[PDB]
Amino acid sequence: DEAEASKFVEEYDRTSQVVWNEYAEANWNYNTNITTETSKILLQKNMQIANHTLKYGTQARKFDVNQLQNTTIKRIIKKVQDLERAALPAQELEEYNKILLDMETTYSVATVCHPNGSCLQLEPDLTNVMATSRKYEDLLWAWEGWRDKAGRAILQFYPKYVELINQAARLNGYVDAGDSWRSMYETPSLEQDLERLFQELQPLYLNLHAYVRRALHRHYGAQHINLEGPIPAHLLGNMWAQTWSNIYDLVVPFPSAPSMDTTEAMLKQGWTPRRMFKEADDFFTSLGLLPVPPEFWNKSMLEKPTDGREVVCHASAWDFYNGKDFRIKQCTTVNLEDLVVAHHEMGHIQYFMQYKDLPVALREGANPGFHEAIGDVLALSVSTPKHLHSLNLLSSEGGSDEHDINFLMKMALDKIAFIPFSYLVDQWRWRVFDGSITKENYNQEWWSLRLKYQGLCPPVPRTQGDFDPGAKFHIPSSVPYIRYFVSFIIQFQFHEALCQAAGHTGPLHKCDIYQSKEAGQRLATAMKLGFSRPWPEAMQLITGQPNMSASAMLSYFKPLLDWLRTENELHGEKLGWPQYNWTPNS
Ligand SMILES: O=C(N[C@@H](Cc1ccccc1)P(=O)(O)C[C@@H](Cc1cc(-c2ccccc2)no1)C(=O)N[C@@H](Cc1ccc(O)cc1)C(=O)O)OCc1ccccc1
Ligand SMILES: *[C@@H]1O[C@H](CO[C@@H]2O[C@@H](C)[C@@H](O)[C@@H](O)[C@@H]2O)[C@@H](O[C@@H]2O[C@H](CO)[C@@H](O)[C@H](O)[C@H]2NC(C)=O)[C@H](O)[C@H]1NC(C)=O
Ligand SMILES: *[C@@H]1O[C@H](CO)[C@@H](O)[C@H](O)[C@H]1NC(C)=O
Ligand SMILES: [Cl-]
Ligand SMILES: [Cl-]
Ligand SMILES: [Zn+2]
Repeated sequence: DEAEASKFVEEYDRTSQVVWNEYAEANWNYNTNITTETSKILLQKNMQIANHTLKYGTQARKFDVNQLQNTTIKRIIKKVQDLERAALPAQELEEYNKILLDMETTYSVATVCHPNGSCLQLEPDLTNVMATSRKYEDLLWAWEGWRDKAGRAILQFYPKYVELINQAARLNGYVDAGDSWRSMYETPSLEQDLERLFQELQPLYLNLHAYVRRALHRHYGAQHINLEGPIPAHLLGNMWAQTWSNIYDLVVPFPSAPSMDTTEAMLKQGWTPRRMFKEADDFFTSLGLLPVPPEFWNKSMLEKPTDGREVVCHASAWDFYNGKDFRIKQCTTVNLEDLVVAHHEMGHIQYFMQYKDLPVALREGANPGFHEAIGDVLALSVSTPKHLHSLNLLSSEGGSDEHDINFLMKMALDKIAFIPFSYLVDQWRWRVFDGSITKENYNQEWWSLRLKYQGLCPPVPRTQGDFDPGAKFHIPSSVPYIRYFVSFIIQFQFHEALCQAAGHTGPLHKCDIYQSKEAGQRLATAMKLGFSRPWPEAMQLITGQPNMSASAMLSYFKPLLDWLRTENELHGEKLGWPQYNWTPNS
């Protein structure tokens, strides 16, 4: 009955706090200090948490969920019935945990070396090469080398990973791991909804793609860019060509309206990783949102250790299920890109702090996209020329329609280009998980989607043994990706809603919500719900309506769409890549 059910969830919450806190501690210790010992302690703590998950999950399944009145209780129990990997038999669970460890370790310690020269790590060395080199061959060296070293090394693990994650999913009542991941949205129409949103961003993406392609043609040469074909994947300023704003210098709409070198500005003005996170902290509190506790400053890892010791650099935000202990682990570089990343990560921290008083079972985003969006929303305001000038990182850019188009381009290179990338990652993984793509076809099907959605081609033909997906963090780390597609759509809906609540008029892209208590209150009420209600309720609290919608993002970028159509038309661009079979000749 009802009494036994609420007693069970009370017990689950107390015991889970302790066990998850211990697990998080050991996971943190490994991530911030990769050694045999920390690896050993982590794999053992995996047994402890799996023990706990099994005890409570087993009990939870004995409840017939739909004989239960209270919906919150009903919700916690159905959630605890999913054992995740702890559903696996002992032998397989051991193997699965080791596979995950080996994949994440392989990715985070991989280096690319010059023969009898220096070896480069992904962060910051290879990231910098991809961002700043303008030499075709040097970009290719980094692009291919990273795949050769990280991607190829992951392949040995992946088929067994897929087998075991699917097995766990079936043991929890799903048909495969991709089914399990999609269920996080509790939205039957999810796939159709995402396809519709993607299609809505097509006019903008194709126009951006055509314009950038033309600019690359100008720089890298006619013999290396097909004006009617896909773009070589190593030329977009980013290892995965997922965000393109590092090639802003190659594509600036009005070079007569230069922008201040923001990296130079931050360096000269003595900016440090600590200052970057303090600025993000200030933006959150300016909205009437929560400051990070003193403990955050004590315990976080805000730059790469110089100890020589090895870490997982890929940025992350950590809840220790204390209601007290929250940490970021980021190998912060002093530049504008990492200032934005800091805001992204501080977004997750804010969410942790807002829902800290809920049962741990409900300590999640309304959906995973909500958790990813919070930090990015504030970052949209931080990124405005007006705000950056206030931080002394840009000079006065206001008024000028030239600076205005330039700013919109700078934003589109990231926000619009990322749409097809974020969409395709889990299109690939869902089909791996459902058995549509086998290990024979992993890489070929990845490039088929790279072509279909982003209109990119690999600069060097792929060969047997390549596994380019393994060269992207989220693949060996088994972190779902569709959350980021959702985030990019909804963060603009949030921006639009918060801006109108803040009383801002005129073009959406001119909005800066700094210090708006009205905007802060909307975000806080939504975040406080955690995972306690269907996500459309949190959507409603922020935006006044319950749907995901591209209209806000389209509205933000409307002036750029008009500019790009006019520009592309006057140059006679053919939108898309009708010569889709094109690959580099040399
Ligand atoms: O810490 C995370 N998640 C991190 C990933 C993760 C998850 C589990 C275990 C380990 C790690 P991230 O997404 O913050 C880590 C962030 C890092 C990051 C990079 C950049 C970036 C933007 C522009 C140019 C260059 C870089 N922006 O954010 C991430 O991966 N982002 C995706 C997607 C992305 C997001 C925002 C964005 O602007 C661009 C891309 C990526 O790097 O591919 O989740 C915390 C949490 C959430 C919900 C519940 C519990 C805990
Ligand atoms: C359904 O139950 C929720 C949860 O109740 C809490 O957790 C249970 C395990 C048990 O320990 C209860 O005594 C707890 O109150 C109720 O939501 C709570 O309601 C109170 C009072 O309004 C509120 O202050 C709390 O914040 C709520 N907690 C959560 C986690 O939402 C809810 O009222 C019940 N619904 C109905 C219709 O009775
Ligand atoms: C790294 O881990 C080892 C155990 O493997 C530990 O003794 C050492 O103190 C750790 N280093 C740091 C800097 O925490
Ligand atoms: Cl790739
Ligand atoms: Cl997700
Ligand atoms: Zn994130």
